Amino acid sequence: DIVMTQTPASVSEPVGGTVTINCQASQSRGNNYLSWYQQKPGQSPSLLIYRTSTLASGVPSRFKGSGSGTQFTLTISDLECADAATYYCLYGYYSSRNPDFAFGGGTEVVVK
Amino acid sequence: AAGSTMGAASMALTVQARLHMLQLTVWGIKQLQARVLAVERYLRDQQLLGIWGCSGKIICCTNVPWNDSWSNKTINEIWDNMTWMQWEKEIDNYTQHIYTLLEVSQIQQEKNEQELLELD
Amino acid sequence: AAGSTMGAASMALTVQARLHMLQLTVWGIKQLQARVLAVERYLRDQQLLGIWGCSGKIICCTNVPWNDSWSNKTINEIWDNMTWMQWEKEIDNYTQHIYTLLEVSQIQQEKNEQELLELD
Amino acid sequence: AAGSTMGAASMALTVQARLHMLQLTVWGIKQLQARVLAVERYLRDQQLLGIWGCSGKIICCTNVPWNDSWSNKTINEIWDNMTWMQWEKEIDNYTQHIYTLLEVSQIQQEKNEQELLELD
Amino acid sequence: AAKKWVTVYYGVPVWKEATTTLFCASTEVHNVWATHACVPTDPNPQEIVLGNVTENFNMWKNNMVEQMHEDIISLWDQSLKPCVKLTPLCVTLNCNNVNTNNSDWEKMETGEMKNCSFNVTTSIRDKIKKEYALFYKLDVVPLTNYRLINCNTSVITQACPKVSFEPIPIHYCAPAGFAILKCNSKTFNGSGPCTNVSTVQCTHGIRPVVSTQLLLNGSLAEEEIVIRSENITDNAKTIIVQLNEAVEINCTRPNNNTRKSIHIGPGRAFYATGDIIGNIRQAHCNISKARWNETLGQIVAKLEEQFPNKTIIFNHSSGGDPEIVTHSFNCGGEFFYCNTTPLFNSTWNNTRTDDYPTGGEQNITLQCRIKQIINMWQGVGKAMYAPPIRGQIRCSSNITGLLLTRDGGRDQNGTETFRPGGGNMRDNWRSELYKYKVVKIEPLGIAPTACKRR
Amino acid sequence: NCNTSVITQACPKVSFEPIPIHYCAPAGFAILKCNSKTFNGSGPCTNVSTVQ
Amino acid sequence: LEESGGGLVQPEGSLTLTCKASGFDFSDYHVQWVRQSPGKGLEFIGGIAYTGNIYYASWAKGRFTISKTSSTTVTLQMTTLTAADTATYFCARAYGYASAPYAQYFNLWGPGTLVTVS
Ligand SMILES: *[C@@H]1O[C@H](CO)[C@@H](O[C@@H]2O[C@H](CO)[C@@H](O[C@@H]3O[C@H](CO)[C@@H](O)[C@H](O[C@H]4O[C@H](CO)[C@@H](O)[C@H](O)[C@@H]4O)[C@@H]3O)[C@H](O)[C@H]2NC(C)=O)[C@H](O)[C@H]1NC(C)=O
Ligand SMILES: *[C@@H]1O[C@H](CO)[C@@H](O[C@@H]2O[C@H](CO)[C@@H](O[C@@H]3O[C@H](CO)[C@@H](O)[C@H](O)[C@@H]3O)[C@H](O)[C@H]2NC(C)=O)[C@H](O)[C@H]1NC(C)=O
Ligand SMILES: *[C@@H]1O[C@H](CO)[C@@H](O[C@@H]2O[C@H](CO)[C@@H](O)[C@H](O)[C@H]2NC(C)=O)[C@H](O)[C@H]1NC(C)=O
Ligand SMILES: *[C@@H]1O[C@H](CO)[C@@H](O[C@@H]2O[C@H](CO)[C@@H](O)[C@H](O)[C@H]2NC(C)=O)[C@H](O)[C@H]1NC(C)=O
Ligand SMILES: *[C@@H]1O[C@H](CO)[C@@H](O[C@@H]2O[C@H](CO)[C@@H](O)[C@H](O)[C@H]2NC(C)=O)[C@H](O)[C@H]1NC(C)=O
Ligand SMILES: *[C@@H]1O[C@H](CO)[C@@H](O[C@@H]2O[C@H](CO)[C@@H](O)[C@H](O)[C@H]2NC(C)=O)[C@H](O)[C@H]1NC(C)=O
Ligand SMILES: *[C@@H]1O[C@H](CO)[C@@H](O[C@@H]2O[C@H](CO)[C@@H](O)[C@H](O)[C@H]2NC(C)=O)[C@H](O)[C@H]1NC(C)=O
Ligand SMILES: *[C@@H]1O[C@H](CO)[C@@H](O[C@@H]2O[C@H](CO)[C@@H](O)[C@H](O)[C@H]2NC(C)=O)[C@H](O)[C@H]1NC(C)=O
Ligand SMILES: *[C@@H]1O[C@H](CO)[C@@H](O[C@@H]2O[C@H](CO)[C@@H](O)[C@H](O)[C@H]2NC(C)=O)[C@H](O)[C@H]1NC(C)=O
Ligand SMILES: *[C@@H]1O[C@H](CO)[C@@H](O[C@@H]2O[C@H](CO)[C@@H](O)[C@H](O)[C@H]2NC(C)=O)[C@H](O)[C@H]1NC(C)=O
Ligand SMILES: *[C@@H]1O[C@H](CO)[C@@H](O[C@@H]2O[C@H](CO)[C@@H](O)[C@H](O)[C@H]2NC(C)=O)[C@H](O)[C@H]1NC(C)=O
Ligand SMILES: *[C@@H]1O[C@H](CO)[C@@H](O[C@@H]2O[C@H](CO)[C@@H](O)[C@H](O)[C@H]2NC(C)=O)[C@H](O)[C@H]1NC(C)=O
Ligand SMILES: *[C@@H]1O[C@H](CO)[C@@H](O[C@@H]2O[C@H](CO)[C@@H](O)[C@H](O)[C@H]2NC(C)=O)[C@H](O)[C@H]1NC(C)=O
Ligand SMILES: *[C@@H]1O[C@H](CO)[C@@H](O[C@@H]2O[C@H](CO)[C@@H](O)[C@H](O)[C@H]2NC(C)=O)[C@H](O)[C@H]1NC(C)=O
Ligand SMILES: *[C@@H]1O[C@H](CO)[C@@H](O)[C@H](O)[C@H]1NC(C)=O
Ligand SMILES: *[C@@H]1O[C@H](CO)[C@@H](O)[C@H](O)[C@H]1NC(C)=O
Ligand SMILES: *[C@@H]1O[C@H](CO)[C@@H](O)[C@H](O)[C@H]1NC(C)=O
Ligand SMILES: *[C@@H]1O[C@H](CO)[C@@H](O)[C@H](O)[C@H]1NC(C)=O
Ligand SMILES: *[C@@H]1O[C@H](CO)[C@@H](O)[C@H](O)[C@H]1NC(C)=O
Ligand SMILES: *[C@@H]1O[C@H](CO)[C@@H](O)[C@H](O)[C@H]1NC(C)=O
Ligand SMILES: *[C@@H]1O[C@H](CO)[C@@H](O)[C@H](O)[C@H]1NC(C)=O
Ligand SMILES: *[C@@H]1O[C@H](CO)[C@@H](O)[C@H](O)[C@H]1NC(C)=O
Ligand SMILES: *[C@@H]1O[C@H](CO)[C@@H](O)[C@H](O)[C@H]1NC(C)=O
Ligand SMILES: *[C@@H]1O[C@H](CO)[C@@H](O)[C@H](O)[C@H]1NC(C)=O
Ligand SMILES: *[C@@H]1O[C@H](CO)[C@@H](O)[C@H](O)[C@H]1NC(C)=O
Ligand SMILES: *[C@@H]1O[C@H](CO)[C@@H](O)[C@H](O)[C@H]1NC(C)=O
Ligand SMILES: *[C@@H]1O[C@H](CO)[C@@H](O)[C@H](O)[C@H]1NC(C)=O
Ligand SMILES: *[C@@H]1O[C@H](CO)[C@@H](O)[C@H](O)[C@H]1NC(C)=O
Ligand SMILES: *[C@@H]1O[C@H](CO)[C@@H](O)[C@H](O)[C@H]1NC(C)=O
Repeated sequence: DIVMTQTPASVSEPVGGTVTINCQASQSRGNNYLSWYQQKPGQSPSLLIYRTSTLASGVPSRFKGSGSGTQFTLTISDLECADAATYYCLYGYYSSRNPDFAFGGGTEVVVK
Repeated sequence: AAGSTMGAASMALTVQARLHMLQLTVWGIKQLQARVLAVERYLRDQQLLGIWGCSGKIICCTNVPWNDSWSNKTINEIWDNMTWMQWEKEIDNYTQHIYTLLEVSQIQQEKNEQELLELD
Repeated sequence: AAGSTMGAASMALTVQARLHMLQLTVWGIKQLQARVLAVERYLRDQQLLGIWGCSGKIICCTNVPWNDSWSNKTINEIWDNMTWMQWEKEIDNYTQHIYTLLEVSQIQQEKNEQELLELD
Repeated sequence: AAGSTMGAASMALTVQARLHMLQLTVWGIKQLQARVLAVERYLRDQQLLGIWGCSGKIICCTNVPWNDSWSNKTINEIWDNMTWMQWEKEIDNYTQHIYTLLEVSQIQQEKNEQELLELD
Repeated sequence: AAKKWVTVYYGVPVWKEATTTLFCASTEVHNVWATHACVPTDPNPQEIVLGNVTENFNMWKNNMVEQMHEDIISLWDQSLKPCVKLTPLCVTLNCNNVNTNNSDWEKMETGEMKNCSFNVTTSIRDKIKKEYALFYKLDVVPLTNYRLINCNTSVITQACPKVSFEPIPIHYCAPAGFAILKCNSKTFNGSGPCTNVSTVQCTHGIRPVVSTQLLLNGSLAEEEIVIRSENITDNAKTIIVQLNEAVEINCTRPNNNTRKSIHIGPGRAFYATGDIIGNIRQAHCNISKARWNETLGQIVAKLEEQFPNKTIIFNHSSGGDPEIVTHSFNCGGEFFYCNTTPLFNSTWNNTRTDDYPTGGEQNITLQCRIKQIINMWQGVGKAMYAPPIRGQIRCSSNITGLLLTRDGGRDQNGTETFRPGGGNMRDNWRSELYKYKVVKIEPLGIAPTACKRR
Repeated sequence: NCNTSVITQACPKVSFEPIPIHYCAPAGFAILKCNSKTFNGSGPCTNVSTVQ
Repeated sequence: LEESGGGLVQPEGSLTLTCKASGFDFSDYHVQWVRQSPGKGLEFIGGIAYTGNIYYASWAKGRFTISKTSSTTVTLQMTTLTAADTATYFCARAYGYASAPYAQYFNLWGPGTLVTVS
């Protein structure tokens, strides 16, 4: 399997600042197999990023994704309190033999 | 019996109703002309019927009297006891007079009078 | 809902309604054929509607009964709960029978009976 | 006076109503284009009138109100005391709006409401 | 409670598959593919989305491809018709070599560019003059005496030297009464059922690009690389690989090649290669190594699923005439034939590319040759002579896809071999028109009602 | 002009005599003409008539 | 998309949850199941390919069955449940592609269904 690790956890920054999330995953098969989700407490997660470097429609110019094999980062350019959420990093590879799906544990980001 | 009264010989019927790349070859050019011509002939008749207010008709009734100078024979002498080809020859010289009358006033006035009646 | 009842998928709509010198070049010949063909297809449909007395109609009402051998389903089984493409396939073998009935008597008799009524 | 009211200069009249082998020669190709084009222009007008339910009309009456944003002049300011060419220029920017209104609902609803009324 | 009656509906949304004649839609360069005869396109070609419909598409049975094939041939020809036929040049050529030894590695000429003299009848029929021209090795054959290649058995016509061959997108448009359906499904793969269907009066523009091995300037896959085939198992079919990212290819013909005008008849001017100012060099193309490596890594993952466990082997063409077994493209009238051995250089395990050693090399080079006498479609249409175009020619293009074939598929060692093969140019156009189907509209329909006519 | 061009002999049966040619508009079109004595080839014209 | 069929189940009992394609026909889409227990992130359960191929997570270990039962209807069966399996279960969509590997990013997430064991 693939094991995804996320850090830092329990992130808390002042409103108007910036945040980055560091994600690790072994055996990457490329940067096109990784995505990010934004989950606010009480709801379903929503697609934020769908390719390491590409954001989902409706997503503002923050949450820029970047990375290289096994090394992924999400950057929040503007900590509006509207974005306080738990962010998840997802990896998967549909395959007839090796689906390889994994999520990290999520990173809580608090905007004060 | 509208199609049977005007002579027994009404059997031409409607063969005209029965009726790949456009390569400009010896036969191909002729095929093109045939298609273009079929359209032109169809429209000339349809346009004239449209002008007279007979566009949707097989037989259209009008408000223009027979006149009787064209032919002074009666209904049972013209409509019956006669073949359509003979008839068209008998009144051939009045074709334009009649067509003019079928449009002038008959469609033009009829429609302008309706325009006035429809204002009420 | 006449255009919505016969399946949700009625969205082909009317792309057919949406639709320099005639040089006979490689592309030019094809352009000519496209124009000639568009005219021919338009007229074939318009002429048939004209024959049935449906020339000015979107939907025309007739005096010919459904028969029910073509399809014995009811209005809420055919008109509703069905897509137009499925329907045309279901009664495809009756196309000529129905077209014949739409003209024969339905336009021909209707007009001859009117000719007689209009003599009064 | 429908053709006389809209300016004295209504004298263009209907020259458009007044209007051998297809050899593809220098003059012959041009003759072909002229015939094909005459058909296309005729049909574009006839089809539009057909859509509005004005196929057999010279003047057709509709159920769509004048709106008055297009022009707020009255009948004796527009219909009379004006030439048709001036008029077409005055409301040129509303051509598509008006054509859309002449079809939408005006023919479409009118026919669907009749379909319902004819079920009784 | 009521009788059913027959009613007629006009504007009924139904259709049937049909094949018809399509017309095209779109500076005094007389472009041959996109002539002034094209109608302009609609600035707002609104697409109509269909509802819950399905349709069956098959790119391998698509008559639009066949119709395009014939149009490209007819446009190539005709455009070249009112030009000089060069028959008078089919005479003995007395040829020798040129001195290429004027450190230009990867750019050196080796025994090509022959200096030929010939006896040609001048514009005056009783006068003969000796003329000189340089020829590419691939344009002549020995009988040292030489003749122009393909003179025997064919007529080589000089393109009129004002006419451009630059591809310009051409849109295909249905005649009114017809429409083109397109499959937008992400799962389509060129065949079978499609649930996301929409329709247009006209297709998107397609550049009438002619090439071999690599498909240039076509569309990219929307998101992920798609491998299409009529049949995966059948090694005789072409496998079309559509990339979701382009790979840049940059080609140069770095010579100051100045042309010469020779009168061989009454208004019939032959445009000769003239001579070279400066140091003569061979043509070449460069691609980015990193991009090629990423592209092939993704392609092997996809081919490996189709052919699991087995070793992926890429190889060079099988060998044969360097007209059809090499890469081919056209930049401004210069026809390039390039050696792609370095692109299909090797084999590897898993989906991990290998045998491309890490080093300072950034640009993979392909050595190229130039031909003036060419044969698009081999035996269909006429041979054409490409005038020289005054030197320093540079161009670049987007590799959008590859044409691969399987090398027999009889290797008993647990391997599969792919080569940059392919068939007729139909394969190139098929790869772009794959999503379209032509249907006819039949707006008059019949249904039961409860109304009755008075 | 032999050099640079092809000189073609007219077929010796063909006449070049000018014969009046009328230009005709396709139906749906018309040709307007200015009959003003003051026209001079340009600008406004008040005496206007039309022909096919 | 919406899920259904949650509620309380006893120890070692079972549930079947149903995800409905309310205007989102699963014809070219993959349907996947995930789980999120209280205070946790997301675990992956498995899913159905547009092709009909059914795959499972190492998280399920055979305790879950994934099946397309009709067009528009996908269900998740779960058995021999314990306290640790209390979670909100969700269905989500991913695009299918005409290919071999697929990115499978999620979209069209449903609201989720609570399953509790006690
Ligand atoms: C893939 O697409 C690319 C572009 O996206 C395309 O490359 C382009 O090719 C055209 C070929 O015509 C180049 O245009 C030439 O540019 C040079 C620049 O100096 C001009 O001198 C050329 O002029 C010729 O045409 C003139 C017309 O009057 C003549 O007067 C003159 O004497 C020349 O004959 C011409 O404009 C264009 O610049 C490139 N684009 C780039 C960015 O380089 C490529 O060819 C396509 N791929 C394939 C396989 O076709
Ligand atoms: C296409 O690819 C070839 C092959 O790489 C390119 O030629 C290479 O160009 C580089 C850059 O000039 C040369 O590297 C260095 O150049 C400097 C210039 O002063 C020199 O001082 C260094 O010692 C070194 O040579 C490289 O050597 C050269 N390769 C060869 C075989 O000569 C070419 O430029 C590329 N360009 C295009 C347009 O396709
Ligand atoms: C090809 O051959 C011709 C003649 O054999 C070369 O042209 C000669 O160039 C020299 C240079 O000084 C002149 O002095 C001669 O008078 C030229 N001869 C003629 C007939 O013009 C031409 O340069 C050769 N090309 C190459 C590449 O070697
Ligand atoms: C072009 O014509 C010349 C003569 O006008 C040819 O040169 C002669 O070739 C014959 C062949 O035996 C020799 O015997 C003569 O001595 C040559 N004359 C000269 C002046 O050299 C020449 O070979 C022809 N070239 C080609 C390519 O046909
Ligand atoms: C189903 O079809 C619709 C229409 O073909 C697709 O809608 C497109 O969605 C993309 C998303 O950015 C837009 O950019 C396009 O402009 C839309 N098309 C049109 C005509 O507006 C939809 O994406 C298709 N669904 C799938 C799964 O392919
Ligand atoms: C391209 O798509 C077609 C259509 O989905 C694939 O053909 C199917 O292949 C499966 C393999 O078991 C068959 O069970 C289906 O019945 C086939 N469908 C039809 C309509 O025949 C084809 O294999 C796909 N190509 C690739 C490379 O996957
Ligand atoms: C080859 O690919 C490049 C990008 O990889 C294309 O460049 C883009 O072209 C579009 C055209 O509108 C521009 O809007 C983008 O901004 C360009 N990208 C960049 C990075 O500048 C190029 O046009 C492609 N060539 C062909 C023939 O498709
Ligand atoms: C795709 O190509 C393969 C290869 O030819 C076809 O499979 C062969 O079918 C014939 C039928 O007689 C068998 O004798 C061969 O043994 C089969 N080959 C293999 C490797 O099994 C296959 O049927 C083609 N697919 C389609 C849809 O036509
Ligand atoms: C082909 O040429 C293009 C430009 O002519 C090269 O693209 C440039 O690449 C550099 C690399 O840093 C960029 O900084 C430039 O901005 C790019 N230019 C443009 C216009 O995008 C391209 O890399 C060359 N490709 C090859 C294989 O040589
Ligand atoms: C790439 O293709 C070449 C050409 O077919 C292969 O080389 C041949 O290998 C066979 C193996 O027995 C020899 O018998 C032939 O004589 C070789 N041909 C030549 C021209 O030497 C080569 O092995 C292929 N590449 C791979 C990885 O298999
Ligand atoms: C393409 O280039 C390769 C070299 O890059 C040519 O193959 C070489 O041919 C020479 C001839 O002696 C051999 O000594 C080399 O070992 C060969 N190298 C390789 C990699 O095989 C090849 O023939 C050229 N092909 C074409 C079509 O021009
Ligand atoms: C194809 O394989 C050959 C080796 O089999 C590669 O040749 C090497 O290329 C590097 C590039 O600088 C040189 O430094 C080595 O010295 C070359 N090795 C030999 C034996 O000559 C060749 O580059 C490969 N093609 C590609 C595109 O990588
Ligand atoms: C104004 O126009 C009318 C019509 O164009 C002109 O009438 C012409 O008058 C001459 C006088 O002999 C007649 O021979 C022509 O036959 C008339 N034309 C027509 C069509 O019948 C009138 O002359 C023009 N007025 C001016 C001042 O030019
Ligand atoms: C031909 O007629 C035109 C139109 O009447 C004349 O142009 C006018 O010239 C006067 C000279 O002052 C200007 O004031 C007008 O404004 C011009 N009219 C237009 C419409 O521009 C033209 O000069 C006449 N030619 C001759 C030789 O008199
Ligand atoms: C027929 O119409 C013409 C029109 O001038 C009229 O003069 C003639 O007297 C009419 N004939 C009869 C018999 O009334
Ligand atoms: C019609 O009038 C002519 C005038 O001579 C006459 O000879 C002819 O017999 C008349 N026909 C009828 C049917 O009265
Ligand atoms: C038809 O006209 C002729 C004229 O001689 C007459 O003899 C014959 O009886 C007429 N026929 C009928 C059916 O009136
Ligand atoms: C007028 O009509 C009669 C009908 O028989 C015909 O014989 C005569 O030749 C016609 N005259 C002209 C000038 O057409
Ligand atoms: C339909 O019309 C045909 C015409 O022959 C008739 O035989 C048939 O019985 C009719 N069908 C029904 C169900 O009445
Ligand atoms: C129509 O008649 C056929 C005859 O077998 C019958 O099977 C079918 O169920 C009938 N359909 C309806 C709607 O009654
Ligand atoms: C008759 O109509 C039915 C309707 O489904 C169709 O299935 C059948 O193939 C048709 N038969 C013929 C001969 O057209
Ligand atoms: C004309 O129709 C438009 C349609 O939106 C409407 O907004 C406008 O107010 C109408 N004009 C008048 C004067 O009623
Ligand atoms: C129409 O409305 C405009 C708005 O300014 C006004 O100026 C104009 O005089 C009005 N015309 C009429 C006929 O009322
Ligand atoms: C709108 O109509 C008026 C009427 O005179 C015209 O002057 C104006 O130029 C038109 N505007 C546009 C954009 O067509
Ligand atoms: C597809 O079918 C569903 C069934 O509920 C319907 O709601 C939907 O509107 C249909 N699609 C379209 C485009 O109407
Ligand atoms: C054309 O001439 C070349 C010269 O060698 C020869 O090899 C070739 O076979 C000839 N073509 C034919 C069809 O004989
Ligand atoms: C890949 O490497 C493994 C190492 O054990 C080997 O077993 C396998 O056969 C190799 N596969 C290929 C395609 O060479
Ligand atoms: C190709 O990409 C893979 C990805 O890991 C990399 O490991 C390998 O070194 C790359 N090869 C080249 C030649 O860049
Ligand atoms: C054609 O030949 C004549 C003969 O003197 C010459 O003057 C003229 O310049 C030649 N034409 C050209 C374009 O050289």
